[PDB]
Amino acid sequence: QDYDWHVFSLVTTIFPGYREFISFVKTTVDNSFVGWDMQNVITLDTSFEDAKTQVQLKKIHSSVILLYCSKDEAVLILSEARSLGLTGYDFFWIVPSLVSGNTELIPKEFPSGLISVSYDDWDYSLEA
Amino acid sequence: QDYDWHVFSLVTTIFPGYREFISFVKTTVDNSFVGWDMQNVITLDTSFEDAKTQVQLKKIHSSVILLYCSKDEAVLILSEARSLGLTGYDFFWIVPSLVSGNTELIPKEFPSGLISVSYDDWDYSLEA
Repeated sequence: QDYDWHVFSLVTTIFPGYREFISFVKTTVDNSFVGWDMQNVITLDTSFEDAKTQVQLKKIHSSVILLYCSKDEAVLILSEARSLGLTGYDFFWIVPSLVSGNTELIPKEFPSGLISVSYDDWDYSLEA
Repeated sequence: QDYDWHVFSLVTTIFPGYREFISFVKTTVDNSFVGWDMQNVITLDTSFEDAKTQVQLKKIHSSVILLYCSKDEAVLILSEARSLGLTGYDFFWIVPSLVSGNTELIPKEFPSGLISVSYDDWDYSLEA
């Protein structure tokens, strides 16, 4: 909301905790007066099968995607979607802290520039 | 245009007459006022194994597809394209003669519903 991006479409794999995430994001959108244009949600029933996953990825007319999945699953999904043109100078992915794993293991399927919140690690030294 | 589809792509391959085919198509498109939407011109000519074919196949998103190939080239292209999903229930292929033979010798991998035009032999007999 702080950048005036009131439109998004999120895609979720079948990973523990998707129910709470989906329910919360559904409860917060309609209890807010910002006026979100929350578009279709996508749940990949079969992973990397392209039966319905491919058409599901194709039917994304928005620009901001709230992907939530595991690290390997996220890498695979980004690699698949890069060759579909869903990445560019205006294509904003945001992922939960789980995807933000190791601080020195950036894969080759990660586009240069993406936003993911995480717990403080650079500051708040262990002794403190 | 009689069915009012207008938007279409022009995926093809390397074969004699392809260049004049493309140029004539473009000139005929431009020299009228009905407003055809011209986009997604694909002229893959680098075998069928590299990433250029994959990205070219993924880029198209229209429902009207016009192909032009030579027999086995067309069948191989269609066998590759079916695995992407462009062969759903709302897509058309209007291949020009080429894969028509002189009988009902369609290849087994030709799915169904292929629109085509050809010379008449049943309303015109050799005796006439």
